[PDB]
Amino acid sequence: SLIVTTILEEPYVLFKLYGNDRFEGYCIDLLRELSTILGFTYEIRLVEDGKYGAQDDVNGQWNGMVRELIDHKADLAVAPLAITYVREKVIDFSAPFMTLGISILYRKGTPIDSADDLAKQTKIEYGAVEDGATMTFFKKSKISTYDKMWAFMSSRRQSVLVKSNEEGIQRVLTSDYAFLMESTTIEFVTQRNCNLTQIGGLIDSKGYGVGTPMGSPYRDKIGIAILQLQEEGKLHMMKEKWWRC
Amino acid sequence: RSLIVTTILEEPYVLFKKLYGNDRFEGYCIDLLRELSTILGFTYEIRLVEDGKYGAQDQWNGMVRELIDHKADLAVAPLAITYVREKVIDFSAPFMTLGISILYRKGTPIDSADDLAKQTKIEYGAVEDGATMTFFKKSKISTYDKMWAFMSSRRQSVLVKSNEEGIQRVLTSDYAFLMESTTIEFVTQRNCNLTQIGGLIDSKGYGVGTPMGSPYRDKIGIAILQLQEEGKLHMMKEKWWR
Ligand SMILES: C=C(C)[C@H]1CN[C@H](C(=O)O)[C@H]1CC(=O)O
Ligand SMILES: C=C(C)[C@H]1CN[C@H](C(=O)O)[C@H]1CC(=O)O
Ligand code: NA
Ligand code: NA
Repeated sequence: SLIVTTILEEPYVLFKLYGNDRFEGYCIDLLRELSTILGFTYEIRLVEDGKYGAQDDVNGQWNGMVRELIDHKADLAVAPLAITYVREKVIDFSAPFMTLGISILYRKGTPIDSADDLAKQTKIEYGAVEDGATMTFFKKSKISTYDKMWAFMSSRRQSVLVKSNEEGIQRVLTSDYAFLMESTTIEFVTQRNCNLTQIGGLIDSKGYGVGTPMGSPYRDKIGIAILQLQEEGKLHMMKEKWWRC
Repeated sequence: RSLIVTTILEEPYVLFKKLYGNDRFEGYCIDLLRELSTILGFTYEIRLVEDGKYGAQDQWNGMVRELIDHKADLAVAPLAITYVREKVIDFSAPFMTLGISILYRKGTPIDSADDLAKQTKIEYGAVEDGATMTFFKKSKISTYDKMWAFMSSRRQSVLVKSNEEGIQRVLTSDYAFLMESTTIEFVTQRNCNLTQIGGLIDSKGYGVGTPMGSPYRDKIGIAILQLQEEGKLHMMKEKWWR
């Protein structure tokens, strides 16, 4: 039986009881499909510290699901966990089951048109989920524009970084603020808020993948089952199902 | 030890420079190989796959077979990451994302794959035994199953040996070519009378291939992720797609 770590994020994982019946969502459907294909059984556990996976700056310790895998406290991570260089250095990822990018969530009708338009001003504050792949992207970026956006963010950190996608969306809906956010979530959000839009194109390019501890014999099997799910159009069906202004 | 890298000629991924050894070659994949070489600290010799194939099971052939038998350490090419290939070799994280789509002439009523499947006047096909054809052959999706029904009975007349043969087919007859969206994009920039019909029919990536169990898999994956996040892969694509 596999211990599966995960986290609540709509519509990937949400509360529907006891055990695995507690949950539903894209990632739950995916987990089910993989289970069927590979013939394993599993117990789902929500990550204890409510984190995704970042390395702390003072000490070199990892948190979240990543840490969970690193420590072998979980066999798999199934969540909208971005596949990043930093993370890929300490755990293994399956082939991606979803492709996305960082982008801008904002109100419609403004002249803000791209990351650059944001970066060269201070009237409109902007931000990201604290210690998520996105913020980490801006923090590690050596691209002038994004480096400057990180200077701005890090200097105004206390009031422009947030603890969740929902908090950020609320920030956009209750103040002059632009939320650097993952595009799939954006797409989900703008279906439900008619005055929210994606500003500009995709700032980068990444995938969501299943996480395994480094050197896990399940990374490959899982990657293969995911590839299969993609080829037979299952993942697209799960997308339509969970995403359907 | 210098690594042996298997690849294959395909514009603009790998082409003969207009020389000896690695100097003979240029392209997006050669640039990529150079970046990987710098990041991971290795030297290499580039070799074109003898049988000139990517990799299909009849026994495997092409670059996949080269990897399986340890005749090469890496495959760097526009090699689609697929279920069937992944069961026998290891792919790095993808350096490019794409999908099967349709290359056809402009100005027709054809707007989708289903538009092709439901008629017979316009013929259509794909590279034989490549990832695209294999996609259709194995598909349970009604439209794609029908297109495959069409194609398998006409294997000799609608299937081609290369993207190039397919493009000339599109240009010289009433024919639609099922092809990879990145190559379609490369092509529609040089023949303004050609176009993509519809959107992407599936989703896949190209990855660097390594023999199953190779310790280079992870390091290469990490380098590709690094290249992606600093914008280098995108710059390489802009460079070669214009
Ligand atoms: C839901 C948030 C906290 C997570 C989900 N994916 C990103 C991650 O893998 O860290 C984070 C969002 C982001 O940073 O844009
Ligand atoms: C150049 C062609 C023969 C290759 C390239 N990628 C696909 C592959 O990985 O097999 C093939 C094309 C295709 O199948 O549409
Ligand atoms: Na890893
Ligand atoms: Na594999």
